[PDB]
Order: sequence, then C-alpha cells, then structure tokens
Amino acid sequence: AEAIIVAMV
Amino acid sequence: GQAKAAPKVQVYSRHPATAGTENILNCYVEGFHPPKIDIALLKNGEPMKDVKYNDMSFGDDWTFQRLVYAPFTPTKSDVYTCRVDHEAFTEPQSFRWEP
Amino acid sequence: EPHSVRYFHTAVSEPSPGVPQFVSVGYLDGEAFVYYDSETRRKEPRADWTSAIDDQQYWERNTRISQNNEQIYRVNLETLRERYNQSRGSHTWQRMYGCDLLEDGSIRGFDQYGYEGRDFIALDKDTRTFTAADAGAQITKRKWEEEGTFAETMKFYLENTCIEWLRKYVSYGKDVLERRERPEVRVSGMEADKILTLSCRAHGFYPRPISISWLKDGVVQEQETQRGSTVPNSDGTYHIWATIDVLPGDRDKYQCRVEHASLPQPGLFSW
Repeated sequence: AEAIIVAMV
Repeated sequence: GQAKAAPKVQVYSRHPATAGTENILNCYVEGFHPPKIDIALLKNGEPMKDVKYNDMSFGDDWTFQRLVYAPFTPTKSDVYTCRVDHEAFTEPQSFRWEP
Repeated sequence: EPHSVRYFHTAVSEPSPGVPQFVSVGYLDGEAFVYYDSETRRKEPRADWTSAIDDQQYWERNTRISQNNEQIYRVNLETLRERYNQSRGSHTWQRMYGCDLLEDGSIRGFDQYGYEGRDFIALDKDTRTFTAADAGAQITKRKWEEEGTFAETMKFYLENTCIEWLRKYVSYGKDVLERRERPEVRVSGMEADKILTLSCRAHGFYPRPISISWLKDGVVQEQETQRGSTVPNSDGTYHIWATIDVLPGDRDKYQCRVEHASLPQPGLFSW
C-alpha cells in the first residue's frame, strides 16, 4: 500500500 | 538542463520462431528520457493489428522502458520492424526482427 | 526468498500519447500489480492475486492517496519550474520508493526523487536526512529538515507499513512468485565474410535471474561473447540472447551455457 503522507517540494 | 537519453530497442518473439505458427512479437524500448515517445510495430512497413502497450516503467537512472507487443504468425516472406520516434533521435529509427 | 515492493511515480507538465499527466505503478518483485493514472483516476489491478486482498477499503483508500499525489506533483512541477528559473514547457517529475525484505528477515527502504531525469533528492532513512543533488534541491533539503517531520514519517512508512503489506503481498502472490518456467533455447548461426556468428536465445524463463555463456570446449569466451539485456515477455516471463563471432573452422567446439533456477544443472546447447 502507498504512503499517505504527501511529498511537497 | 533536462536529461536527453535515447532509447535502445530489442525486437524478439515469445517463442523460437517457426514459419506458419502462432507467436507474439515483442518490441522492448528502454533507456529514453523524456517519456514522450511513439513506438510502432510494423508488418512490411504497414501498421500491425492487435498491438498492446504494457505500462511504462523506469529504473535507477530515471530512464524509461516500455514493452509493445502483438500476436503474429511469422512467415518466410514478411518483414516485421519496430519503429521508434523520440526527441533524442535525429529522426525516427527502425529495428528489424530476426527469425 | 528475498522480496521487494516498489512504487514508481511519473508526473509531466505537458502530456503526450501514452504519457498521462500522472502515473503510479506498484511492483512486487519487479512485476506490476497496481496502476493509477490521471485519466481514469482510479486504482486498478495489474495482477490477479490482488483479488486476495482482504481489506475492503483498499482500492478506495489507495485511489484517494493517488489523487493526493497527482495534485501535489502538479504543484511540485510548478514550484521547481520557478525555482530553477525555467520556461513553461515539457518537464518531468519522478519518484521511486519502497521496501525490501531480505533472506534473513532484515529490511531496507528507499525514497528517491528525480527532476528532468536527473537526481534531485533522496532519503537517507537511517540518518533521517536527505541528500540533495543541486542548490535547487538544497532548498527542499532545508524545508523538510527545518520542519523536521517528513523524514521521520517516511522512515516509519518504509520500515513498517511497507513491510507489513509486502509480507501480505508475498503470501497472496505465492503461486506466481514461486513458479519456475524453463527457458526454451534455440542456437542459430550465420557465416558472413568467412566469419561465423553463433546466436543463442533463451525464451520464456522465470524467474528473472539468468546467466548465458558461450563456451569454446567448456571454456568461457567472456570477452568475445556479446549478450543482450534481460527483456520481458508479455506473460511475465523473460528473454535473453548472446552471440559469438567465431572462425568457421572451430564450430563444434562452441556450446551455449544457460544457467537458471528452472534447470537442476546448466543447460548446454550446440548449433
């Protein structure tokens, strides 16, 4: 399953 | 700035080829960047029927891969090629199947 | 018995045929099992064993995550276009992450990001820092670090959640991961300019690892053999070829040695 936390640059 | 990587192309059949027999023709295009690309499987220069495109993938160097494939029955007459157009080429390139 | 789960994210600023704005593919041991792109906007299977997943909310939960990821990467492409002081045009944002479960039970995890096909930033999960490739990436290195949240979170995901799903996946995928399919070999020859070229093709083997060798009387002709890369078939099996240029005289001295898990002993193949 993919990670819930988002990756904002 | 942007990577500009040209693809290399392998053409090959699912099984050892024997004329008159059902087979699947494969074209594997790998090592290109950016992901914009046109891949065509050609029978005697003409477009083939029933081509599929598996999902694009990529690897540790960020370059992309794609498997294009189609069922075919190879014969001693026909010429199957894979035509690949991508901006790292100077012009569309062709890759020949060898039976 | 090692195993890996990996997710691959591709986000572009101008789409083209075959290249949606956003695409996410999940791979189990290098074979695909989940897909999402920005045109259908739903998570969908790519392997039949995903029907064994018992979590009812699995496809809808992962759809929303993917819908988050595409919103955020649209924003990331915009951020990076301004940061690197670039014009509007074709641009590429990419991310790989996942976990490995090694033979002894230990685990590894990764989270790498790439912009325009070059490295950008990557997690060092066991120091909770990021490696930046760039001054542009250092701006991100600083933001994630001064806020001090994200590296700890992804580390938890990689070491924990990711490994719990991998064990579940490995169990569901038992039949497909463990199968062995023998390669079907044919050797071909071609004499051009009093030089005979011998070609070996292994068709349809599984799993992926394979060694293909040309032998002159049982001796490896390593620096004379030209081999192809391992290439996928449409059914999840693989393909590889190796050629050798020889003198037409030495001809029955050559054997192609195929070494693969499906064979109890390496297969020897003559023309």
